[PDB]
Amino acid sequence: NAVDPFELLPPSVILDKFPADFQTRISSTKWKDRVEALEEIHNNVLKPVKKLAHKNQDYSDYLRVLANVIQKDANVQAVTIAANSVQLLCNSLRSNFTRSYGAIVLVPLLERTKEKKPSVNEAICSALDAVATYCGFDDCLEETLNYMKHKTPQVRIECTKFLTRMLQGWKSDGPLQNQLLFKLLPEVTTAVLKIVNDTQPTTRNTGFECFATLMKLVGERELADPLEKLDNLKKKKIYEYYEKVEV
Amino acid sequence: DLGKKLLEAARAGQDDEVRILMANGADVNATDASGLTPLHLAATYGHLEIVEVLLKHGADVNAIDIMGSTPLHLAALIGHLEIVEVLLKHGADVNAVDTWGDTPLHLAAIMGHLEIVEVLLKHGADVNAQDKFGKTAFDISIDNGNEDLAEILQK
Amino acid sequence: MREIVHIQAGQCGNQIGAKFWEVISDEHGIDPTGSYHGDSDLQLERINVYYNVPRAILVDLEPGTMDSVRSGPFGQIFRPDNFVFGQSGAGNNWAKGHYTEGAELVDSVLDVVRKESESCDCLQGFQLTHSLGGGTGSGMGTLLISKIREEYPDRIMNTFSVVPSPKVSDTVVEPYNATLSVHQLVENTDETYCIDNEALYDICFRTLKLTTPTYGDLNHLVSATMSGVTTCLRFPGQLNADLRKLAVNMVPFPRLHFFMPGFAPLTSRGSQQYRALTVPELTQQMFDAKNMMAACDPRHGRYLTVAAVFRGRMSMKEVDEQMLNVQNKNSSYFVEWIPNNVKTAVCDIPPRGLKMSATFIGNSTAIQELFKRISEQFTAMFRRKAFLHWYTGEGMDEMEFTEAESNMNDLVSEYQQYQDATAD
Amino acid sequence: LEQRASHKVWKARLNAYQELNNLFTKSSVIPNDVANYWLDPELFASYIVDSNVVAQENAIIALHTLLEYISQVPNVSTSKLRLQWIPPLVEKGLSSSRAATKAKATDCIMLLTQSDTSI
Ligand SMILES: Nc1nc2c(ncn2[C@@H]2O[C@H](COP(=O)(O)OP(=O)(O)O)[C@@H](O)[C@H]2O)c(=O)[nH]1
Ligand SMILES: [Mg+2]
Repeated sequence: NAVDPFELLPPSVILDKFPADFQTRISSTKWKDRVEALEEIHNNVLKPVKKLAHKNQDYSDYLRVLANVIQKDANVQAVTIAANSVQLLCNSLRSNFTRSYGAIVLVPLLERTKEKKPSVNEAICSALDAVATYCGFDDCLEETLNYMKHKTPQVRIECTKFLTRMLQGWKSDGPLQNQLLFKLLPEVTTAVLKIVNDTQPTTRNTGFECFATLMKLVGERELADPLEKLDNLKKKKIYEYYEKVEV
Repeated sequence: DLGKKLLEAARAGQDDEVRILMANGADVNATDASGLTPLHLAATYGHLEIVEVLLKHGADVNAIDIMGSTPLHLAALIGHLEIVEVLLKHGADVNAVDTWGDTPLHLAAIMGHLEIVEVLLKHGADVNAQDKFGKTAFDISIDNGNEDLAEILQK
Repeated sequence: MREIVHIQAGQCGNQIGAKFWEVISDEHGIDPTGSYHGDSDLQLERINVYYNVPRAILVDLEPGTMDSVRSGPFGQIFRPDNFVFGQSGAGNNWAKGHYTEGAELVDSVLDVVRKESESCDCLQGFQLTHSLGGGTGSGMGTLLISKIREEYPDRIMNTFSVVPSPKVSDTVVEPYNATLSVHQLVENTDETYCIDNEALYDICFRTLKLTTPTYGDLNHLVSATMSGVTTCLRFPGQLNADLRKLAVNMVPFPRLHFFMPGFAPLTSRGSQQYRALTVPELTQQMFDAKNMMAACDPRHGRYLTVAAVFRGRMSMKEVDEQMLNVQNKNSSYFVEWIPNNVKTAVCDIPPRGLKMSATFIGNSTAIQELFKRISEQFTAMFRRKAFLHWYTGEGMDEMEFTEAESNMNDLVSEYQQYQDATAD
Repeated sequence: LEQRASHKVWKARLNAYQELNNLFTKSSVIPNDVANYWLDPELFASYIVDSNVVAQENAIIALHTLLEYISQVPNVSTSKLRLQWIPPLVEKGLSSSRAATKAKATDCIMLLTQSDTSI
């Protein structure tokens, strides 16, 4: 007995909804112009709907201006309401963000994990979770690693927590020649150890989960090689999470 | 609603447009969401002519809101000495209490409005009045290192 | 660990900031043109710390402040590029300084910070002067701090933050601004000197007998304190030499890094002090709460760590004796579970116009009194929800106030915990 | 080196069999190209008939742990293995007078029997 996708429900189109005074309001110098412009389409145009139009709808003009703010916009509020827009698209339009869409917002989002305001990290991470659950691990696996290597302490801990989030919901079943194994020891492990051996404890402690969520996926015997090279003292922290963690 | 426009004006402080709205018979004691009359709002933000205009048109000088705040509370909190004496002259409740147990004397003492403290005191403020936690205006001066206020409270 | 980048933000920031540069320029023998007319090597021994010309960046949304600095005495010395100023002012709105207007400008400032850091042999850390009840010094300063913290996480962040008091400005939104700013400093700075205007007025009024203190009068006490606490940093010396070592021996718990500064002797603006004090007299200006720049009673709490800086020619033998004395004769006031928590250092070059002086940096749990005052004023204001539409209009959420309120109260509780702690 | 598994002296072959037995515990489930004791099964067919009773038994317990390290995917090449291996295992492992040399040879055949589709 197979199940249904409830997604069969007819789709809705939002392109006609946008107003003429939208592009200039988002591309304005006055912060409240931008905020209201974004906030309007979120509360009026996206939040109501429950399924966007798959057929013949190009959002990669709208999505690249959400990225422009999420990355560069100095107003943390305009970021927050934008990443919640990005999530809504990726959520109400599942199976759309194959590359052009997903990749247009991916590396901007990972840059902005730098934000430490709880509400904002909430919105950015949850949107990263959206682009992941419908594009995992297309571009994110590689680019997530890149930003674990980044200089800002916050982006390290948050992009590593991201790999942890993704890894718990990592999916089967090809052969064991998925993108995770092709780059497992070469890249994933070499980069997770950089987190495990960070100067900060709160950083290191994210690596300890992100390594014990890794062993859970790919066998505590396969990775016993870099386990030995690790401190006996760090080892029992890694094992601590291994015993609690589920994927 | 004409009672809601009179709140917008009395708050933001457009002295002239109060007279316009009141000449259209607006409710002088119109309540907003949280029970705040225009007299509350003008007394918070220091619009002396708007206070005296509303009072002489029959504004409830001792009106409370959803939290038991009278306009004299809010004037003594923010520190509007001009308005405090206008309210008191129009029969304000010098020893009014709000939901947290504070009197206007509590708020003027906490915010360091020594000039308003003395005015309230001379209108028969309760110096020994306590709040929820059990603290008087005198305890606040002891707790807040304000020897200038301790002397003004025992005068 | 050599160079220090200095920043001043807001009106107060640039006022006590410039005053500080006035004081230590003289002490190091620099004229307003930027030329050495001293007569000692101990003056240019560690001039590379604060100078290149000052390593100072001047910041304000208020453009007028620009001129108030340059039209001052040592206003000519500051690098023209290091002036970074906005068009309008923040108007006592922390949200405008932290989220809206101050955020738009903060990039320009970081560009200059980068420029000055770029040409440093080995950076120590940063030094920000600002007021906490304002909109710019508090809102944009704390935003600047975080922005540096993440761009320079391997460096120290050291602030001279001045606390608002009704005795100096009757603006009632200052409790909001200062509470929001303390919520930042406890997470973003390694060490913070708490300059309390309440205490500066109480010293100018009661001890110095000035019936109306001006800013200049309060700023005199501040600039003299700053040169005192930075004496170790600016002259050769074994103890508390660099910013990190200082914080290492001053801050036992990361959140409890709010120092109660105080120094002696207390002088007026250019008055004469006949008979220079003796070593035991200076030492007895430590517990003397009338010398604390923060309005707190050290008697009402316990010292976690203490740094003493004696300036002038005097007996190192006698200073050691007096400090070893005053510690054990008040043994119940110094925490027992941190042995040798008081540290003393001497510098032979005295402060300007005085033969001897002594500055008393202390991590005292009594500082909770200061945060109590701010929180009660904040809560009184916040429970009636006054002036919230200012902050919320600039994109802030009402929740933030609750979090800052709660976070400051956790900070007060923590101080109370370690005060009641026992070694047993 | 590994090529010492066919060295003249017995105690050096005895090492390589222990070295191998570690390899099959400690190496990769997916498996290193160094794990090429499948596509030349003549190697272990030789090792099982070692010409030294002590180094023989150690080759059989290396074959044994090899032959259970191979219960990971994809090893459909167990047909070739039974042909090459159980005749040496039967002829000279079951044959053996040695308690442990025999017991592990039977266990090996077991593991080759369940590699197969049937008996
Ligand atoms: N000690 C001292 N305090 C000041 C000075 N100027 C302002 N303040 C205090 O700082 C607060 C006002 O903030 P201010 O720095 O003027 O606003 P900003 O320009 O937006 O940072 C109030 O608590 C004032 O008492 C000064 O020159 N010296
Ligand atoms: Mg200002």
